[PDB]
Amino acid sequence: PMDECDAKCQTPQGAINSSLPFQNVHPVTIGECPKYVRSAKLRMVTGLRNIPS
Amino acid sequence: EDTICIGYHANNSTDTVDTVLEKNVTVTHSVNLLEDSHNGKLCLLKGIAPLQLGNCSVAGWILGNPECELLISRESWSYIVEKPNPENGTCYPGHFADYEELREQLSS
Amino acid sequence: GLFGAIAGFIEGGWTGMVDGWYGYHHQNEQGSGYAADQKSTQNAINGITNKVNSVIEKMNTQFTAVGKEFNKLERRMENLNKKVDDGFIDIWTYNAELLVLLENERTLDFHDSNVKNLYEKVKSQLKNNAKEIGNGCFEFYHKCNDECMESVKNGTYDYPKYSEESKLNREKI
Amino acid sequence: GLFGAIAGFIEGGWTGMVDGWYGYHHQNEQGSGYAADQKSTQNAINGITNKVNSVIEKMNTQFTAVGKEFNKLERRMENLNKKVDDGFIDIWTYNAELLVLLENERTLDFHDSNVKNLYEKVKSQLKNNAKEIGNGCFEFYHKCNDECMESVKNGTYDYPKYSEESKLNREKI
Amino acid sequence: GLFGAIAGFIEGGWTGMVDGWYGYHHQNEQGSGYAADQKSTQNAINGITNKVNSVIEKMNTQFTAVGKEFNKLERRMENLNKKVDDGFIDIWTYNAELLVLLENERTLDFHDSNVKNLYEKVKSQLKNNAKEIGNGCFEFYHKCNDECMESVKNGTYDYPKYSEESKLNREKI
Ligand SMILES: *[C@@H]1O[C@H](CO)[C@@H](O[C@@H]2O[C@H](CO)[C@@H](O[C@@H]3O[C@H](CO)[C@@H](O)[C@H](O)[C@@H]3O)[C@H](O)[C@H]2NC(C)=O)[C@H](O)[C@H]1NC(C)=O
Ligand SMILES: *[C@@H]1O[C@H](CO)[C@@H](O[C@@H]2O[C@H](CO)[C@@H](O)[C@H](O)[C@H]2NC(C)=O)[C@H](O)[C@H]1NC(C)=O
Ligand SMILES: *[C@@H]1O[C@H](CO)[C@@H](O[C@@H]2O[C@H](CO)[C@@H](O)[C@H](O)[C@H]2NC(C)=O)[C@H](O)[C@H]1NC(C)=O
Repeated sequence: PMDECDAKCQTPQGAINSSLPFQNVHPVTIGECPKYVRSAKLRMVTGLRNIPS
Repeated sequence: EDTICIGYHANNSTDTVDTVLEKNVTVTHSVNLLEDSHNGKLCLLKGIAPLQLGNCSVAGWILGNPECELLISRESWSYIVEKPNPENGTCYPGHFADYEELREQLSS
Repeated sequence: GLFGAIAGFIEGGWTGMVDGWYGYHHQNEQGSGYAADQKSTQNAINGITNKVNSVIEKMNTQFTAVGKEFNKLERRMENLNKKVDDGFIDIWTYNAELLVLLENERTLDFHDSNVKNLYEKVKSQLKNNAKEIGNGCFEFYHKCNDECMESVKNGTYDYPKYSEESKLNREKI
Repeated sequence: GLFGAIAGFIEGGWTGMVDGWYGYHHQNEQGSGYAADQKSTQNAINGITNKVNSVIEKMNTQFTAVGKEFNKLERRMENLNKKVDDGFIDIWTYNAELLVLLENERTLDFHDSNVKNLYEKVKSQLKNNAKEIGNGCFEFYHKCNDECMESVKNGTYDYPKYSEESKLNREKI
Repeated sequence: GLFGAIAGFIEGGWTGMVDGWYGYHHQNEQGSGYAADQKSTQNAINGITNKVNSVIEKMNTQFTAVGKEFNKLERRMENLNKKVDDGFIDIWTYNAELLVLLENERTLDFHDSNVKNLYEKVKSQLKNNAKEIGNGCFEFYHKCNDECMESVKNGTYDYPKYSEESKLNREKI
């Protein structure tokens, strides 16, 4: 369905939030889009190894 | 007696990150770099709205097929929207020459 | 880990310290408590922040339409396009994942750094006026009221003010 | 090297130690011998293994026919294909070689880490019951039969059991 | 920094020392002066040199004409070419900048390493014959004329030759 929302990256299934560098939604896009990658998880640690007890 | 110790923060976070040497390393803080959600909507790009063809292909829309919304109102667009198998194209059969090019150039 | 402080001689973390990443636990009669060292914690937040904002904000992306549609006598072109798309996807996938791995390791090593450097900072202030008990902990020979603790925290400690009492209590040990 | 243990104060390696990467050499009357510390060695094997399997297993490659053949009025296309192929080859060559370099440095630094951290592990158990002789070696003040050595190896050492004898032997030194 | 020597316990640098990156300042009666440790400085110059020459010399580039010109019924081709060019430019921009960042951090950490390792080299030679005054500085208990200083510099120091005088001067301290 077409909608009045605004975005900078569009893909068949639905628009994308283009702030992060990488995506895995759909390869064929239109816009100022993140790069498509065959990745399930790209998570970066900002804290430290959590060792409670 | 008196004591001074030095240590480091910890919390209940279960965020795991992969590392060169070790995998599933639970960490206190993390940040995602990988967008993996779409809003299931054809939003408009950089302020300009797409061109809706509804039931027609580009051929039908531009040839003036009798069943297509000609959308005289539309004076600009960012991209064009068809369906997988549009219903109303070249209503009188025949070959549309250099069709991919024209689709490309009318895209925006 | 790489410096032997986090998961090293300091076996674990302090769930009670919410003031920041790096900090102190004291035990003067007056009572206990946790504190954070805002200098090192703040420098670490600025550094890591700059790292993440450097992996994100560095991605320039022009306005681009990835899709190209070809007919049945343009298979060479279609496979060329496919070859471009797939090539870039391979590159970015590989480099992205290895980047995340390597820099995660680097981050953990950087925290381990900050903690070890902090331990050494405290040690270089207490040479003979304390002993290395257990791990990430020093026991004083002279009693160190809140004032003295908060002195170790802000760097200023004043060693010769407490050197004598220490010289006494240490001999019999 | 980067931590001053391998090629640093520990001048060389032990060709006689086959049990693993990291280990011990003891000299109690009963006799000498080499052993390996399987904890640190095993953690290093797991880490390095995961690294290599991370540089290899991360290479997704679709089914691809690199070759394209063109006629004599398709030189623009032929040079475009050539441009794609050559571009990817440049990328992968450069990134691959620098990756190998940087990660080799990182690996050597990681071993240097493990050894230094191990040395410190032993040092923190023997504070006054031994002195730092030569390099990567401690001399005891109390005699330490096999049982005691094997105690230092598995972490448990029991310091106050040997503190008195040490306190004697150390004074005249 | 990452090892707590540069910008760490050693607050700053020596503008008067031009002989190299790493060096010494002595204060024996005969007089003062600055010197450089050419072993570590030279190893650092070789390493960094090799790094830079590895980021530059590793860039193979075939002979290539980036430009392609198309007519008005070749917009698909023109946008494909545009897509190739823009893709490579994105890749090289991102990877280039992050490479410069990461390896700059690595270089600074490498210098911090060399200085800390040098400090420790001196410390392990002077165990009880000197104390850790201030920062990046040792005060002797026995007086050490130029010859002795130049001995610490080239590694050979001869400890038991000065152990007695030190044993005297240290007791009252
Ligand atoms: C726009 O698209 C619609 C939907 O395809 C077109 O209407 C459809 O036209 C087909 C003929 O190609 C009709 O199918 C035929 O129906 C007869 C009975 O009427 C049947 O005996 C034939 O075997 C065949 O199945 C279909 O019923 C018809 N659907 C509707 C809802 O009218 C329409 O013609 C297109 N408009 C233009 C301008 O091309
Ligand atoms: C688009 O993505 C950005 C980044 O992924 C989102 O910003 C995040 O917002 C949450 C909650 O506000 C924070 O916890 C994160 O730290 C933010 N990330 C960054 C990098 O700043 C943003 O909210 C997203 N926008 C939408 C509409 O979903
Ligand atoms: C596009 O064409 C389809 C025909 O397939 C239209 O669907 C019909 O809609 C009417 C009422 O909206 C229904 O009574 C019919 O049963 C539908 N036909 C089928 C085959 O399901 C659809 O309405 C058209 N959309 C637009 C915007 O014109």
